[PDB]
Amino acid sequence: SKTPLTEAVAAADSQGRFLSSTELQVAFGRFRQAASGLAAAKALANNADSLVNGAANAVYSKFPYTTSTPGNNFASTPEGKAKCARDIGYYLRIVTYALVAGGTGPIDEYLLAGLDEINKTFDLAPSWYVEALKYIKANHGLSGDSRDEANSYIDYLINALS
Amino acid sequence: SKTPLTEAVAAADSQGRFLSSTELQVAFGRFRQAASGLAAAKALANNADSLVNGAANAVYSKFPYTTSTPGNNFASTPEGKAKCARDIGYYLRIVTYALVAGGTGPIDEYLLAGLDEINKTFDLAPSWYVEALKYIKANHGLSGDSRDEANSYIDYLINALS
Amino acid sequence: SKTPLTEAVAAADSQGRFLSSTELQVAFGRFRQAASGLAAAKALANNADSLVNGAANAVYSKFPYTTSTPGNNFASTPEGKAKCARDIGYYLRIVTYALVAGGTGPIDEYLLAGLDEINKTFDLAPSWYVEALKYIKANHGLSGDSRDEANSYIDYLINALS
Amino acid sequence: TFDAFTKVVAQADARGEFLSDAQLDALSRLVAEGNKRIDTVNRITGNASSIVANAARALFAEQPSLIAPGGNAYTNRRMAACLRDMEIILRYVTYAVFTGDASILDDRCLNGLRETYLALGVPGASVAEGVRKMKDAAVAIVSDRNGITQGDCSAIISELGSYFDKAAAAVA
Amino acid sequence: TFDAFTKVVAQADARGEFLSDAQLDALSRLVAEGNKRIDTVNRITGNASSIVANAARALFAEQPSLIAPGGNAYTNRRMAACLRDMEIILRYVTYAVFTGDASILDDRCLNGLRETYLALGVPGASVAEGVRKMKDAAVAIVSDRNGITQGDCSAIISELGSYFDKAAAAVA
Amino acid sequence: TFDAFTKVVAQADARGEFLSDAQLDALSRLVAEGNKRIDTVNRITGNASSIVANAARALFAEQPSLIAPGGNAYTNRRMAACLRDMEIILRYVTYAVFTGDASILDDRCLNGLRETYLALGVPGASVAEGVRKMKDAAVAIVSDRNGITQGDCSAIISELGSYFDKAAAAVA
Ligand SMILES: *[C@@H](C)[C@H]1/C(=C/c2[nH]c(/C=C3N=C(/C=C4\NC(=O)C(CC)=C4C)C(C)=C\3CCC(=O)O)c(CCC(=O)O)c2C)NC(=O)[C@@H]1C
Ligand SMILES: *[C@@H](C)[C@H]1/C(=C/c2[nH]c(/C=C3N=C(/C=C4\NC(=O)C(CC)=C4C)C(C)=C\3CCC(=O)O)c(CCC(=O)O)c2C)NC(=O)[C@@H]1C
Ligand SMILES: *[C@@H](C)[C@H]1/C(=C/c2[nH]c(/C=C3N=C(/C=C4\NC(=O)C(CC)=C4C)C(C)=C\3CCC(=O)O)c(CCC(=O)O)c2C)NC(=O)[C@@H]1C
Ligand SMILES: *[C@H](C)[C@H]1/C(=C/c2[nH]c(/C=C3N=C(/C=C4\NC(=O)C(CC)=C4C)C(C)=C\3CCC(=O)O)c(CCC(=O)O)c2C)NC(=O)[C@@H]1C
Ligand SMILES: *[C@H](C)[C@H]1/C(=C/c2[nH]c(/C=C3N=C(/C=C4\NC(=O)C(CC)=C4C)C(C)=C\3CCC(=O)O)c(CCC(=O)O)c2C)NC(=O)[C@@H]1C
Ligand SMILES: *[C@H](C)[C@H]1/C(=C/c2[nH]c(/C=C3N=C(/C=C4\NC(=O)C(CC)=C4C)C(C)=C\3CCC(=O)O)c(CCC(=O)O)c2C)NC(=O)[C@@H]1C
Ligand SMILES: *[C@H](C)[C@H]1/C(=C/c2[nH]c(/C=C3N=C(/C=C4\NC(=O)C(CC)=C4C)C(C)=C\3CCC(=O)O)c(CCC(=O)O)c2C)NC(=O)[C@@H]1C
Ligand SMILES: *[C@H](C)[C@H]1/C(=C/c2[nH]c(/C=C3N=C(/C=C4\NC(=O)C(CC)=C4C)C(C)=C\3CCC(=O)O)c(CCC(=O)O)c2C)NC(=O)[C@@H]1C
Ligand SMILES: *[C@H](C)[C@H]1/C(=C/c2[nH]c(/C=C3N=C(/C=C4\NC(=O)C(CC)=C4C)C(C)=C\3CCC(=O)O)c(CCC(=O)O)c2C)NC(=O)[C@@H]1C
Repeated sequence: SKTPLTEAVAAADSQGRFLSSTELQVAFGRFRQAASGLAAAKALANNADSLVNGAANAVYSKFPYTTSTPGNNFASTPEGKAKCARDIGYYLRIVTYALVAGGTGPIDEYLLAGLDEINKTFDLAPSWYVEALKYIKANHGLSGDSRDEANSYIDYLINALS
Repeated sequence: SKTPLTEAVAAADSQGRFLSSTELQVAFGRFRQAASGLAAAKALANNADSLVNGAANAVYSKFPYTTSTPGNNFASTPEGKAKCARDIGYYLRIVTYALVAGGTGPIDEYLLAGLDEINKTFDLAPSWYVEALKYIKANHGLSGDSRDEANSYIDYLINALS
Repeated sequence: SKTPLTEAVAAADSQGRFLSSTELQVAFGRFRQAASGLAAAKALANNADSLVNGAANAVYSKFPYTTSTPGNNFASTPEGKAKCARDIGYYLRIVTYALVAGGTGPIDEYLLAGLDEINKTFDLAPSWYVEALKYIKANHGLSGDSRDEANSYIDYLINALS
Repeated sequence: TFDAFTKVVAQADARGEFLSDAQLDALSRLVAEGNKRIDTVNRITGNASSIVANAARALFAEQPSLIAPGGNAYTNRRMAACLRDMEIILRYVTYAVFTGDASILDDRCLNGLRETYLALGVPGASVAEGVRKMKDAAVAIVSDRNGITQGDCSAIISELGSYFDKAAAAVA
Repeated sequence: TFDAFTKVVAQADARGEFLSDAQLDALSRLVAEGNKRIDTVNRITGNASSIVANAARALFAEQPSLIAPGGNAYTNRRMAACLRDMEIILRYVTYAVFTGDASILDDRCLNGLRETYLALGVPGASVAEGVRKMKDAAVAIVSDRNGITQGDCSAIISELGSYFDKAAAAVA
Repeated sequence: TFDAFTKVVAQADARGEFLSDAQLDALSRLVAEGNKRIDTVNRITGNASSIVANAARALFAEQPSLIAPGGNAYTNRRMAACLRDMEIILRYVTYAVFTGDASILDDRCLNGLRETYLALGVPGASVAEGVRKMKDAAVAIVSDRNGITQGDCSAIISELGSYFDKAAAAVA
């Protein structure tokens, strides 16, 4: 899936060429970025329960109809609340994978491909996930390159959901 | 092979689509037609001997050189007359299949594909078959929708031989 | 590989056609040529030691650095001289195959495909082989059609090395 | 592929025969019942999305390990593919009802599917269960007396069931 | 594909040897007989349609079940395929004569053919008989003394025969 | 294909888990050693031609039957194909060093190479030997102390070796 390292090799492979200074520079930028990626992943991981239940609560508060309307797609039963917290958990965990990879690869592969189809078939509102994501962004407390990279993936998903 | 039902499904299948009112109307069309088609198939089967022998004889009168000239392609011998009657029977039977199917499909599959090659290689005059088909058209005695559908197949073959 | 006979059949086959006067003319042209082509192949073969030894010595004389400069690509050792005489024999032998075939096919298949790559990888100078081929052209003692056909193969190689 | 008419034609041509009166009359009966065939197709088609979605939901509720991480329906790409398969199978089932012959379904859909699944590690037995769930849903919709001229659809419902059964048996 | 000349070249190259004097002399004798080879190809080519049609006609007379409804040659499409096969084999036989090597016929025509016939249920023994009839017709045409310079064509006729027999065995 | 990072990601996603500290720390060390990885790639790349040329020459020296007429490396087309495969394998080995995972090399280069060689009669044991020579040359080039900041490259050298070993075993 898409990361600086796999993209550089795919380019060289498709040209039948050895790696050159161009791809070496890609590797340099990857390794400049990676420590803050790993640290961002580590922090989000350690703060998972707070972030997921916080995000869940921000969706339910933004859209109170979701906890009070009967339906398979709604969070009006314990089952539905559990489905929703699970889902938010998936978004967050797969964001950490993007930070680990240094690319959208894990997102594209595990979450984004098929997302529209899923949201449509199960009647899940994109705006619910947008809200959960805005909460994670507002509340992860990351700084510097960690922030910047983590927010690029979060906004990547908000963009994909609108 | 080509029928209303197979054509409708091939269209839908090619579009990757469920059938819709369009194809249901195809089927309504098929079922309005089919009773008169099946009646025509029954009538032509019951009258096969007379239609075949009558058709053979009409070819022999129109083209008397075919029964007086020696050669593998002609009907100057008992074997030759028998190949001729057999062929006309094939035309007639396969027309009844088109009436059963409600389409040219059986004609297309069992008779028309390779027809020019066979007529050419074996030196059979297309005008011989034309005459035999004109005779069946003029003598099957069918009326209304039975006549119209059956004539469409006979003319289809006449057009293919000219 | 490319000979009058294979070319003619491939042309016919690609068009799905029987051979016609065009290809028989190709055959007549082939058989007109082959007597002198076979004779030339026989002469070159019987003269091979003389041609190959003389060609190598012509090359060493034209390019004395090849016998005095140490290097894997040079003929400064017995092994290097042996490689060189070997290669020249290959060129001569494969020219005889083109005379046998009546076309460039044996040259194209056994010697010319990959030629540039070999000369590049092993740092062999095209000009060395040009000189060897020039010596062969000057000293084969052929005349008439034998000479002309042989000279076309030798010149075809010189062209490919330039 | 064949429709019900060309299937009988193929049998006759191989034997060099006109259809018998018996064969023509069997086709007449099929034609006289055509409206019920058309209603069957339309009824499933009108409900296709909910048939797929409800069956899928029920499948995952009884086999949660399909959607747990590492399961074959986990990740949205795998889920969307699974949902698509269910929709494809239902689609081809309606084409078989429409034409009155299994060949569209067997030739264009089920042929080679067992192998496809085995190569991908798709659990064919779980697909089959998904198909049986759609079967029961679809049969109940086609069977429903509300909103249609009353009559006996037992033959066409049984023929419908037979196409679903072919699908279930092909994927396992 | 090889012709007679490049066939001998291939062998020589693999041994890293010039063609021997005798090898060259053998090719010299093929060259000296070249007009006979050309006449052989032209003669068969000139009579290709009737060689095919006459062989086919005799085959079907001897094997009526091929053309009875349900038979392997029954229906214009299957008959057309059958004639085409006979023509293709004759065509490739002429190419083999023209080139003085079987490779064109083996590589482009005969390889896979047995297997193709088995997949489709074409009766190979019947195709082989058809080929043998074309062989007999073609040999008589080539051997005819009328309207040609007289001489001895037994070697080219035997070579021609051998390509037909190779083709026949590949399917029989 | 995976890189070192997405490889570990895939292992964690299959269990529905965040990377563990062991996993994160292992990737941290890899990151900290990154300049060495880049130097390893650059150094092999910078010497590609002479690594191929010299291993090829030594191979033919020890195995003269490969270059004798009728040998597998005889004729310029086969010699070119042989030099090309050497360069291909070296190229794919450098990709594996770059991504830190064998998958680019296994999935795109080695998978089905043995079978390729068997069909053509390429002697895989000789290929393997050529690879081993390239390995020895590549290792000495990467380990060379001249013109580089000094330090310990034993981990990257060991990883590099492991990829060469995969290449030689895939055809041996
Ligand atoms: C078993 C499937 C159920 C059932 C079916 C049933 N249908 C009819 C009759 C008709 N159905 C139609 C359908 C359509 N008309 C349209 O214009 C369209 C849209 C393109 C459709 C789908 C038609 C035209 C008829 C005929 C008129 C009528 O309403 O009767 C019957 C009656 C008998 C017959 O075959 O005609 C039946 C039984 N009925 C049930 O009770 C089953 C649950
Ligand atoms: C065995 C096949 C029969 C046979 C052949 C035969 N042919 C020749 C000689 C020639 N045949 C040709 C042919 C052509 N000239 C053209 O322009 C064309 C049209 C493109 C053709 C096909 C030629 C040019 C010759 C040479 C001149 C001549 O007329 O002799 C011979 C004679 C020996 C030889 O090889 O030249 C023979 C024997 N003869 C038979 O009796 C066989 C039944
Ligand atoms: C084992 C492979 C050998 C080795 C490697 C080694 N390299 C470094 C450090 C660096 N190497 C580079 C590389 C490049 N700079 C560029 O601009 C390019 C071209 C695009 C290249 C290839 C860089 C930037 C560094 C950092 C600066 C520096 O020189 O230190 C080290 C030092 C430790 C580290 O990981 O940084 C080492 C050990 N050294 C050996 O002795 C082995 C034979
Ligand atoms: C929470 C924001 C809201 C909510 C959630 C909700 N989701 C579902 C069901 C599903 N959610 C997913 C999502 C994923 N599956 C994956 O594999 C991935 C990537 C790893 C994701 C993001 C899927 C596929 C489903 C459907 C299948 C399943 O049950 O797993 C439900 C249940 C819907 C149903 O019909 O069963 C609910 C309730 N609903 C709300 O009201 C919240 C505000
Ligand atoms: C009758 C109108 C005239 C006539 C007939 C005649 N036909 C043949 C030979 C063939 N006819 C067919 C036709 C078909 N075979 C099929 O499979 C189908 C579709 C189901 C058809 C229409 C074929 C293929 C043949 C050749 C093979 C065979 O013998 O079956 C002959 C014999 C010709 C010969 O050379 O053997 C004849 C005499 N000839 C007339 O003069 C009549 C006026
Ligand atoms: C859902 C009930 C189950 C499930 C399904 C699943 N299927 C695939 C992948 C494929 N399914 C097909 C099937 C078809 N393709 C067609 O076009 C047709 C005929 C028109 C059929 C019937 C194919 C070809 C594939 C492979 C290619 C593709 O992805 O489209 C997957 C994806 C598997 C993967 O790992 O890539 C899945 C998940 N999985 C479950 O767990 C359910 C039991
Ligand atoms: C006639 C003597 C016999 C006969 C023949 C028959 N053959 C086929 C089908 C095929 N034959 C071929 C052969 C080739 N195709 C090529 O292009 C080449 C090389 C250039 C060859 C030699 C092929 C490929 C097929 C299949 C594809 C096609 O139909 O074109 C048939 C049709 C079988 C069917 O069921 O469709 C038939 C009838 N059959 C007899 O009974 C005779 C003994
Ligand atoms: C003589 C003109 C000069 C010369 C020769 C020289 N050649 C090599 C090595 C090779 N020569 C070839 C060429 C061919 N091999 C083939 O298969 C064919 C076609 C059939 C040809 C023409 C090849 C492939 C090589 C390399 C592999 C091998 O050794 O066989 C060498 C040795 C090269 C080395 O680096 O080991 C030499 C010395 N050098 C001169 O100075 C002469 C003037
Ligand atoms: C040299 C050390 C040895 C040798 C090699 C040799 N290889 C071939 C042919 C092929 N090699 C490959 C392999 C690859 N091609 C790719 O694209 C990839 C992955 C990206 C690989 C690993 C292939 C596909 C072929 C076959 C098709 C082709 O020629 O390209 C040959 C040619 C054999 C022939 O007879 O045609 C040779 C000679 N031969 C030796 O003797 C050495 C031990």
